[PDB]
Amino acid sequence: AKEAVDQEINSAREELRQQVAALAVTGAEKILNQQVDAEAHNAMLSQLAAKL
Amino acid sequence: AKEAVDQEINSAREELRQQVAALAVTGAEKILNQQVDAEAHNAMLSQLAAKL
Amino acid sequence: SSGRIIQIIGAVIDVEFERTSVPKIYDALQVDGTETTLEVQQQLGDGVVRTIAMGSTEGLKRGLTVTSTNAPISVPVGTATLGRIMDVLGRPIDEAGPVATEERLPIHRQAPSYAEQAASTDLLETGIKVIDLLCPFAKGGKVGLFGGAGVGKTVNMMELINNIAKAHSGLSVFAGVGERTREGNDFYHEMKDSNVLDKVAMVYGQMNEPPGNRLRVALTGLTMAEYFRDEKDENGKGRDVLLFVDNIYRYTLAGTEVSALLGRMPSAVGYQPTLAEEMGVLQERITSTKSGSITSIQAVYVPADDLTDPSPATTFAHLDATVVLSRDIASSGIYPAIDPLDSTSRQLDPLVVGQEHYEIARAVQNVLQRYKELKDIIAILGMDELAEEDKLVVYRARKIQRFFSQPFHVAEVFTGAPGKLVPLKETIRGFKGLLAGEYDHIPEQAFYMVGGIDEVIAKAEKL
Amino acid sequence: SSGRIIQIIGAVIDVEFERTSVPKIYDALQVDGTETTLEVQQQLGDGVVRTIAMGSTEGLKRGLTVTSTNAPISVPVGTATLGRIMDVLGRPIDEAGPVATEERLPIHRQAPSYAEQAASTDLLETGIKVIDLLCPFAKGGKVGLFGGAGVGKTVNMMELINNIAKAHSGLSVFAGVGERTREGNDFYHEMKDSNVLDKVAMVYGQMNEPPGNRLRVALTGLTMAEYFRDEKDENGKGRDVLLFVDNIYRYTLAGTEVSALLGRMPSAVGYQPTLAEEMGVLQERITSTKSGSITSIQAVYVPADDLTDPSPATTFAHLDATVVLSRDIASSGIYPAIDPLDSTSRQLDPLVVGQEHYEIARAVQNVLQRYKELKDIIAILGMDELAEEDKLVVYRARKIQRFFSQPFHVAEVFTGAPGKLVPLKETIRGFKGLLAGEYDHIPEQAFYMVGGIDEVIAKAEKL
Amino acid sequence: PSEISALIKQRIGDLDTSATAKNEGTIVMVSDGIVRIHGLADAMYGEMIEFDGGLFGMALNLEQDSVGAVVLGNYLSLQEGQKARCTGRVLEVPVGPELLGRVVDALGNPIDGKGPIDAKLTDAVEKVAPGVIWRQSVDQPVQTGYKSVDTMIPVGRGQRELIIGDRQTGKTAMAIDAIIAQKNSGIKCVYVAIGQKQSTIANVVRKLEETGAMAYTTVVAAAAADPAAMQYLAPYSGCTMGEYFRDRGEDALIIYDDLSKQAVAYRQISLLLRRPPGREAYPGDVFYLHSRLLERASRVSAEYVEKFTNGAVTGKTGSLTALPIIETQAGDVSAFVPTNVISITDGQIFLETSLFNAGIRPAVNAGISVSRVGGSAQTKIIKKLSGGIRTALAQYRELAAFAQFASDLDEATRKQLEHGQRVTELMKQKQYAPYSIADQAVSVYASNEGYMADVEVKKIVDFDAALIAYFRSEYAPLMKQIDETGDYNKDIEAAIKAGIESFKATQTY
Amino acid sequence: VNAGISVSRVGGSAQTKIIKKLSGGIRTALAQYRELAAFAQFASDLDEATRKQLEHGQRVTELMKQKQYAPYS
Amino acid sequence: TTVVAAAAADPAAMQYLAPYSGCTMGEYFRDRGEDALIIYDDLSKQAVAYRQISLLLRRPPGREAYPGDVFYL
Amino acid sequence: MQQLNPSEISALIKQRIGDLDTSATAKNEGTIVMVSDGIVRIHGLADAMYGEMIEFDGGLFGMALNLEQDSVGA
Amino acid sequence: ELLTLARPYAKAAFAYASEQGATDNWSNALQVLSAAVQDEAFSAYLNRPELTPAEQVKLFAKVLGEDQSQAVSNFLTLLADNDRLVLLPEIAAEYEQLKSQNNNNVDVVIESAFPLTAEQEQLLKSALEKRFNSTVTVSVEVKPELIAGVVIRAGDQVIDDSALNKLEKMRTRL
Ligand SMILES: Nc1ncnc2c1ncn2[C@@H]1O[C@H](COP(=O)(O)OP(=O)(O)OP(=O)(O)O)[C@@H](O)[C@H]1O
Ligand SMILES: Nc1ncnc2c1ncn2[C@@H]1O[C@H](COP(=O)(O)OP(=O)(O)O)[C@@H](O)[C@H]1O
Ligand SMILES: [Mg+2]
Ligand SMILES: [Mg+2]
Repeated sequence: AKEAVDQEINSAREELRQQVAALAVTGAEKILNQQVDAEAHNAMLSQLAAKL
Repeated sequence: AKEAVDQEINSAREELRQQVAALAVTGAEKILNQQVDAEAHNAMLSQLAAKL
Repeated sequence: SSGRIIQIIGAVIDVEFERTSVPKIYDALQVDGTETTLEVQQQLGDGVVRTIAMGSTEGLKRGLTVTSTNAPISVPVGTATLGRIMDVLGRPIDEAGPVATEERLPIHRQAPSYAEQAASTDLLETGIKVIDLLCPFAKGGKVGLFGGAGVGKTVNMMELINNIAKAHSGLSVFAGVGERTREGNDFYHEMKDSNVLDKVAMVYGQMNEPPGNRLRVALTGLTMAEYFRDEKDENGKGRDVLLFVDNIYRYTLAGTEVSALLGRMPSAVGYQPTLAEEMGVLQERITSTKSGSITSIQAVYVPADDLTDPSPATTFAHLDATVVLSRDIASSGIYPAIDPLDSTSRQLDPLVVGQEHYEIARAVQNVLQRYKELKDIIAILGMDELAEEDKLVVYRARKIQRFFSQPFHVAEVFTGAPGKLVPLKETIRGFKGLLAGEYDHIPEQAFYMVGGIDEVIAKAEKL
Repeated sequence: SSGRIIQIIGAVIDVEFERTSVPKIYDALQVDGTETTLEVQQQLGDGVVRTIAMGSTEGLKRGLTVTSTNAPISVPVGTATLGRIMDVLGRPIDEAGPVATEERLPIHRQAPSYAEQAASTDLLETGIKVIDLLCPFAKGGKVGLFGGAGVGKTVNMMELINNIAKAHSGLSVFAGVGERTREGNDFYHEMKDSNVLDKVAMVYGQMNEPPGNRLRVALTGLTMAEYFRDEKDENGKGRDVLLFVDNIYRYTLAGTEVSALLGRMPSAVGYQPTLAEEMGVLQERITSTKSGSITSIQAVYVPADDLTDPSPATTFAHLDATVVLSRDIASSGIYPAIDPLDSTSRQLDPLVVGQEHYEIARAVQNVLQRYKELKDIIAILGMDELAEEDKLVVYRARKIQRFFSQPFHVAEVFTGAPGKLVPLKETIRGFKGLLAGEYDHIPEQAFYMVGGIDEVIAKAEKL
Repeated sequence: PSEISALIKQRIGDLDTSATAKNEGTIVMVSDGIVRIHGLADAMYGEMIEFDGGLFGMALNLEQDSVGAVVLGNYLSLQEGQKARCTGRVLEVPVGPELLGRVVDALGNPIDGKGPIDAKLTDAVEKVAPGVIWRQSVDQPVQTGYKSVDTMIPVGRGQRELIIGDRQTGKTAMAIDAIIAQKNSGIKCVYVAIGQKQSTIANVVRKLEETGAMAYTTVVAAAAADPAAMQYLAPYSGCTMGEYFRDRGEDALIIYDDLSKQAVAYRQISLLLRRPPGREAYPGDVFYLHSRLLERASRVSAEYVEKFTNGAVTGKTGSLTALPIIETQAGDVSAFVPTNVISITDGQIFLETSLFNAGIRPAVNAGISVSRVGGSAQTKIIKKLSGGIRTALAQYRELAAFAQFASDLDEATRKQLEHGQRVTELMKQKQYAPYSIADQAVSVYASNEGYMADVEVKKIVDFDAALIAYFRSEYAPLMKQIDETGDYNKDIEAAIKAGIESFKATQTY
Repeated sequence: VNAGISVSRVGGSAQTKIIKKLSGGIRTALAQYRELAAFAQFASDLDEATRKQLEHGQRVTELMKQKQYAPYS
Repeated sequence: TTVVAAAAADPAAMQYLAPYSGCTMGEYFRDRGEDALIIYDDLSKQAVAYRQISLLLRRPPGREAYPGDVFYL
Repeated sequence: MQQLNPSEISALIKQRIGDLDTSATAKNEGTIVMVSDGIVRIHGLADAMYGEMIEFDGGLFGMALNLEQDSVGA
Repeated sequence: ELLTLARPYAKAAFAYASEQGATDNWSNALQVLSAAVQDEAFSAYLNRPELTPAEQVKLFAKVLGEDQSQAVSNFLTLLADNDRLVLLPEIAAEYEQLKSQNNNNVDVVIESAFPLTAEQEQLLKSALEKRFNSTVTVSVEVKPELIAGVVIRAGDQVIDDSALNKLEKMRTRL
């Protein structure tokens, strides 16, 4: 039964990782955070990079 | 057995963060490679001189 | 780029590269003009590495250019190595052609983590009276056959193969580490005379080869076994894997020979300071994990009949069942020469083998111990100074010592009598009667080289 | 005028000074940043000195400024150090406040010359019946307490201190050289309870400190005892001091650990070359001089109960008496538990102790060592078949063994605070009578746990 | 899914901002887990050094122009030319009542796969034992559950008792039984495994879990494949986790397994650093290695614990008990490491092979096993009763040379043999089944008053087991009275004697 | 020749069939005889089995003796 | 028969190498289908000579001061 | 590559750079370089005789036992 | 090990040169000798077993040409007797370090991701003067491997603001 529930959890985990993939692409603008913000938003210029 | 179920939950929740952080960091590195200019370089090296 | 040789001291070459392209710790190097292969051991700095040679070092100059492969030693694995003889580097030496596989695996690998540690206790009946009664085996556990020089380790191992591997439904791996080439040829032709050659893979770095070969040879042997273990066939389960090693002591001995040449201070007797660690790194990969089970049999040499020597004394902690052979028993004509007072096992407890078997084993050991203690008085004084109980114990103990003898299926070449295979129930029933005193009227010569208890009575009647 | 640390290996520090200003041997160096203190051992040229650390070697960098003191380690002395607990350098560790005195002496000094040796050898009497009879001490001698399992050897030491104090107002010094902290605390609390702490000074290296401490605590205690002795009060005559070293075996190993790193080749069993030199330097300051005297009691540990190795063998050359405790004698109910046959002394000589003392001691020893031989015959046959002679020996030997029992004053529990401190003349009279046979009719249970013969007579008559 | 996002966002925005000057160095020589560095002018002895790959080292040799440092990971990923940095820190491990039931690596990293360890404190691995002023005498008992140990070699709270003997004689079994017997005493346990194959550690953990004794135990595992640095550091990191409880009023018990293997690991480390060897190729300072480890096990007074917690734990006193385990080669206790260890501990428990085979299990050798704490570490009743056992064994041992010649002797020595054999047979005991103090008291009293003198030797064990079961059934209130307190009055003795007489009369084992 | 400690791991494969089938456990017979004679030096009972074994071991021992430069066939 | 002589006065190198020369001399027949028989006399003295050679090279010895690779010899 | 000799000292090497005359300062005078455990190593003393009796500044006396290549144990 | 054995020779050479006021000549001679002994053919011709130390000193005198003197000849003679000629480069490095230290001049290396112009270099030079030295010898080095930022190396002290930020953030992530 635990395998049944966790094989539901993981089947949702693809969607959760897609969620956090959007969230991590949004965090990819913390390469601004490392930066002094000389280019305060350099990532918005082109964000094609495909991540899950 | 219930404790084992809880440990599985915690294990999955801990495991996902590693891939999330790795992909975010790699995307950040791609963004910084995409940015190629010296004005940001010049701006923050001049910042460092007074930072000393 | 490529480096060049600057020293050659026995089996320890060392090469000088550029300051940028030094290889890693266990990379593999190839001498340009010849077929010698080098394995880096240390990294002395200033673009100099210190390696050992996987072949003979005769006729090597200084200044020969050496190229790197940027990868450790890689051996082939899979089903294509079944029924083939292989050397250290995984090159076929049976002249049947190249191996038909493409899989590769480095021979240097970390042990399985503590999380993936599956330990089971499923008894394994080998059909040997003393082994079954005193030190039972467990399917998936490590076994060792300690003993001096010439007391019968190899014969016992070839007996255990006969009783198990022939009836075993599963693969196997035999890895000879510094032993007689004649024994390897005999084993190969014995397997090929039968039809079980398609179930074994053989690796032979033998006793006539440079220390580089004898050092990194067991690693290949169990690199194949690791792949056999961690394998799944679709709609199928993992395959049970046997693993037989011969004189794992030679693995450490070959490390001692190249110790000082690597620039280390000697340890207690003559051994290298890294004896325990370099034995543990090897011994920790042999365990069985959550997927697959590896049953291991290892003969362990004992230098100068000394069980206190650092290497046999270090090996004890890595085994589940320890079978100790004795030279006195062998010289007394009793075969097998297993010492009943030094053989132990984690499987000998009432919750695994049952109450009755445990009680019989403990009673037998107690009788043998009391006889061993009485042996000194009966030498200075006479046998007639003892009480009646002590004389009865002496007679019963001599009968017990005789009754552990047995004709093996593979030892009929030396003696001539056919082999016997005694089930566990017969052993327990015979020893229960012998302890109860029912057989006090049988002369002790009737307990020698016989199977179950019925043969004893038949031989007594014939006399 | 100050140097830098240039090398740290284990506990061996190196300091580099200007060539014009280099400290002498045994100088004291104080690292500027911390409270660590070094002392110089060698001079290596180029203004480099090799030292050892008296305290934490952890947290020390290289290139850390070091200043010198131009004098050896000086410790506080005087009457203000009575009742305190101090480490090697003389810093209080009982948290009672700073030591209120200004007199200081270096801990390294030359031994007394030949000219100023004591003109005679006085006899020191305690009151314990066994010691004062069979193993007499000497005024300003050296006494070892060999052997003994877990038993009241500490009880013996505080009994000795109480006896020396309540009889003579002379002071005392206790220097635990590598002592267990539990036993040291128990000893301190016992001294605090009995109101004897007003007359004891303590020094502690607590077995888990760098070997400099365990090496120099003995010298610190010896310096304190020397100052106590050399003080001449109200007449022009020094006192008589008592010095304890709770484990002299630790002193040798403390130098053995640092010997190898200092650049010295090993010796017979791995000891330092200067084992005898160190032992002589320590043990030659404990002597009776023209003015005052230092007498000492030193517990000695025999490794593996083998007293032929150099560690106790080199001590045996200095001891004037050896009191050997025993497990069995304490088990049988004899509390002081001194072995009568084994414990001996160099002071048992008719010239120094008179003729009746020596003859009584010899007769008692002969009786005891014949009764010890009769043991197997008594056990096998019994007491009935012995001759009429050698039955008297058994009875008198049992009586003598009982009569060595003694009630300890400091106990005060299960005994009744029974301070006895019997004069030597009483014991001589009693044992002469017992050997002669005037008391042969008294039950042996009367001779148990009493002092003089008056008490045993009273106890026998009461029953 | 969003809580992780908030955590990572606030952490990224929190730091990783500034630039800081550091003191670097260059790797030069790499071999066998030892690394040398040119540089690090500010490296401290024992400081923790980081490498470029994320590995962590420890500086041991500070030579004039180089720094030799061990590697706490696997060194096979390091190459010369890489750089090392000094962190100005020391090795620290997490401590608290959250490591109970967990299996941790030598640095406090969970290896059992049950998620992270939430510990609110970290403490240094290298510490110093409290001074002589803060200690207190040892007068509280630690029950092990063995009729022989608890009556003849008692162990107190704060003592350090050694377990020494040949291989495969039951040392680990005794240590595990001691851990199991602490179910109700409420003292936390710590078990440290050094140089053991992981299968044995897993089996021990499973056995502790079956009996429920893992609810209060922490296992530190430095297996045989782990680097020498971990096997050298494991006992200290276990001792720190133990000391967490000592300094806060609670009691603890720590068991170092095979200190011989720690000594071997440290010898390997020292020899590769080119330090001079001594006897048996050991470094000169092995004694100081073991001393500063064993000396931390002690008992501290209420003043010290009150000072340490700033008034939170005023009333009580702490403690920490140790059970180091040594193995000897052919009973050679004159070797280097066993001689060093015997000198430090407050006793020992010798296990003999010849006694083990002969059926006497446990194989405790009473002739040469001592406990310097002695009677003060026993409850009143067992202290009062153990005298008969001790003297019976002493008498039976004095004349053991004639044991086979009982036919040719007088009557007194024959009776002495008859009683000594019976008392020796009494000391046998099974495994994983410890006795409370009441069972030991009843058995020892039944032996003292000669109630075993009329039963044949072969049947003593059954007699004892049946007697203890009979008391457990009939006389529960008396058994609980003895177990709860340990008193010994005329009432208790009369009740015990009446029960024994009724058992002999009406039970027929 | 000490029959107790001496072996030929090739065994009976290294001799002609005559000697192969004639010589059985002769070596083991002498190996047990040595130990039996050493243990029964003082045996005052000497049951018939042990007496037969000791009277045969001496025959076999005295059997194997020959002089320098005396090759058999 | 062929006799290879390395007497007691010969340098330790000659004693070390003599059995190898004998074995090479004997292997001529083995490689060409002809049987041969070689008798090494007192290999213990070869081991002593090799120990002497190794100790003079300052190599650390093992049990009984024999070099590490006396087995591989 | 062997360890430093007692004769390899910065001051002594500076003097040697200066000049090599006077034949090591008249061949009958030394200079202490090392002191440890009752052993003293001297630099110079060309005319030292094995077993000679050496006198120091304080008024003590030594005895040259090791006459090595560049130093003189005593 | 090699650096340890070069302490006394380097210190003595520097002391003599400073007291004689000829540090520059010794620096040039030491660099020339280090380069010569670094050569393979010259070293092979130098370590010939037939040569006495005087022969080696004379060979060094010939290869050095001018700039030689009794001081350098005596130094080489002393080195040759103890067979320490092989470690001349370490002596030269130590001598240069001591000379730089005595002049209160420290060396720095500035590594960036882009080439620098004059004003940035002068600004950084002025900033590093707050270390209170005589001068800084800035040797700029371009690294396309980096992305941005400048790392400065002064002896064993390094100051980093470059892509190492990425690794520092990575460790905190995991
Ligand atoms: N009281 C007992 N009754 C029955 N068996 C016992 C008893 N005590 C110990 N044993 C058995 O002794 C056997 C071997 O001893 P043990 O398992 O304790 O190993 P060990 O002493 O730690 O040695 P090593 O360190 O070499 O592994 C165990 O399998 C255990 O079952
Ligand atoms: N089971 C046995 N019964 C009787 N004799 C045996 C038995 N096993 C071996 N022998 C003999 O004892 C010796 C055993 O040597 P072997 O098993 O080949 O290898 P090892 O050198 O490891 O002992 C051989 O001479 C063999 O003939
Ligand atoms: Mg063999
Ligand atoms: Mg164990």
